[PDB]
Amino acid sequence: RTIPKKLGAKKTGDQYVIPGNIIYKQRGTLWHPGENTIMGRDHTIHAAVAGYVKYYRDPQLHPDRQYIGVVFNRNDKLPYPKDAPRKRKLGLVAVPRKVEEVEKPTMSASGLPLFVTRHETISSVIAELIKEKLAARAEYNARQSALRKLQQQKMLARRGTRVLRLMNNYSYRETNWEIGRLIGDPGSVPGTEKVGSRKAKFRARRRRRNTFLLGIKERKLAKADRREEYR
Amino acid sequence: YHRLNVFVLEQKPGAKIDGEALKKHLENRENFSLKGFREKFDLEPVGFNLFRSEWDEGTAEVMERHGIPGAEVEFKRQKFASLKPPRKARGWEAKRQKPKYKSLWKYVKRIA
Amino acid sequence: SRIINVRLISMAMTGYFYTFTRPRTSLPMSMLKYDPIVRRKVLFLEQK
Amino acid sequence: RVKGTGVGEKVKGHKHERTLVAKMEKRREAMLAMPDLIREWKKVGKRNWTKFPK
Amino acid sequence: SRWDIEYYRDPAHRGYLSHQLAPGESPSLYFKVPTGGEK
RNA sequence: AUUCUAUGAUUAGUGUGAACGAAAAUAGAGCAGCCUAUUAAAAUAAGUAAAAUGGCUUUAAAGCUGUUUGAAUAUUGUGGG
RNA sequence: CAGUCGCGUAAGCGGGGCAUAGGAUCACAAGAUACAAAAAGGAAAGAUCUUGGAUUUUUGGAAAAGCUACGCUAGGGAUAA
Ligand SMILES: [K+]
Ligand SMILES: [K+]
Ligand SMILES: [Mg+2]
Ligand SMILES: [Mg+2]
Ligand SMILES: [Mg+2]
Ligand SMILES: [Mg+2]
Ligand SMILES: [Mg+2]
Ligand SMILES: [Mg+2]
Ligand SMILES: [Mg+2]
Ligand SMILES: [Mg+2]
Ligand SMILES: [Mg+2]
Ligand SMILES: [Mg+2]
Repeated sequence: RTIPKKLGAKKTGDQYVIPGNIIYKQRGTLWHPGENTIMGRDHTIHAAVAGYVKYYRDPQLHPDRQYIGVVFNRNDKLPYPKDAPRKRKLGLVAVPRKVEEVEKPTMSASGLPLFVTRHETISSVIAELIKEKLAARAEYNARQSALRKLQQQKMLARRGTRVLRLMNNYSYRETNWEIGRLIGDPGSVPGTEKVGSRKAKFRARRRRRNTFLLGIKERKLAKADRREEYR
Repeated sequence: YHRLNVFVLEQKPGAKIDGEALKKHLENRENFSLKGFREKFDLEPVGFNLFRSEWDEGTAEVMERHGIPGAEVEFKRQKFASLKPPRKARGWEAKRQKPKYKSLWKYVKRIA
Repeated sequence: SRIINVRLISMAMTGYFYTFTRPRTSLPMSMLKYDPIVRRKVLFLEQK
Repeated sequence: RVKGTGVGEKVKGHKHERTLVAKMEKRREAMLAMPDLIREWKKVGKRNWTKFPK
Repeated sequence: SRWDIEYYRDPAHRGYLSHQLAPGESPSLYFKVPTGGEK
């Protein structure tokens, strides 16, 4: 004696259903999900919208599948023609908007600061063109260093800031969520981002290769001056 | 999010829409239907592009300048409550939860 | 005996942990998980 | 003149309260060193990682 | 007790022991108001 | 001060459970204080308080106890809770 | 829905596995919570949240071998002479 699984149809055709209601429990897709329907992990079909269950076949979608849908109007018939405009319901209620306004207080009912902030302290014409190329690169290299120095000042101030906030029991401590946002704003995990750029690496690889080859030129030329004196 | 569809439709050769009949079509039309509009002027869609737009911080101020009404209106998702009628609770503990079984409240109250 | 239950301790020193199973004849576990105390994804490492 | 709340006495405090300032700092010191620990973990790799708590 | 003394020591509750406090003083007998600044 | 009755209380609490189960306080019955005790007693208490261990009682305290050990001398803060 | 991460041009998808075969409480242990703290300041022992060790395999969860032709009592006669 096992516990019965009770598989099969839980809603017959034209039966009213609201979102989440199970329509068909199955082992595998005996009936595929169709219009306004969801399939769960175990292939159970649920209504996604309020409406009436409809069992149909869509030869345009799949030649040999049978689907279950949900129509907002009991008199509608599926499958809807592919060229007809989608039938959808708003599903929203109108309410007056909020009158929220920035009214952050400074002191609690006991006269104590809500937050106390502490900061820390610690080749004729080509040469002309190449010069324009070098200047542009040198200009950006100066700008990059003129702005990377700026980022190192905002990070230092942020990571060094300490906003102590009033908590229960008249205690003053830093909240854990603010401690998390010290390293950086949410949205990405600091450290996973690649600090370097692939294009910059290629540029460095060439420069190192040039000095190496050019290094042999100077050493080879230097050796020639020593040989001239010998001869 | 709202979908704003930018449609480009070609007019047939030698077919110039009257400058006054085009500004009359939108009169007293609050559900602009591209299908019907296209069929009346015998146009044909050739190009199209898309870009959406949702509520953002700058939405409220943009409505003020142009006087677009509807700023102080927020939409909340419609909630569907269960359609099952209320039923009396069942179980040994659920029955013996009234002052009658005050001597058995050590088995019925404060259950994890 | 073949499988052990390890504890992945947060490296934010917040005291939150995740428990996953792994075979003994394998390497220690190390994952990037969400620490609900600081509400940020940090590095979790096996206890021992 | 009772212990703690008497004249000329100081409340000792519960231990969670005494080790509060030293507890929030351990979390702050660790988060600041979080970006540098993930960079060393993604560079070295999950298999070659040898540093684990004790 | 500590809790009982602290409840009537703050002006938020209008405690009758609030006159024993200074404007910068806190009601709690253990915690203190940290100072804001860079030093 | 003690004793008797009820409430406090199918409570605090204990116990895997089943069950077991206080005290403060309140009300009533009685009321009485003393060592010069209204019938003849203390020069204010040392193998004692207490500790380890084995049991009892019990909520882990207090209380009772066999074995082995073993203190201090008054609010000018000694000793018990 | 809030929080914040991955993948994707985008739409979007993701709260393990194509579906159907792995038991609580108590006790105990490791983290967090800051609730209460038996005169008071602490603490112990409790409380909430997360998690772990179970042929708890009689798997809604006892630490458990037989004989009686000398048998006893209360019953049924599920047919047992
Ligand atoms: K009880
Ligand atoms: K004792
Ligand atoms: Mg009584
Ligand atoms: Mg004496
Ligand atoms: Mg004794
Ligand atoms: Mg004692
Ligand atoms: Mg004693
Ligand atoms: Mg106490
Ligand atoms: Mg006490
Ligand atoms: Mg059973
Ligand atoms: Mg069952
Ligand atoms: Mg029969």
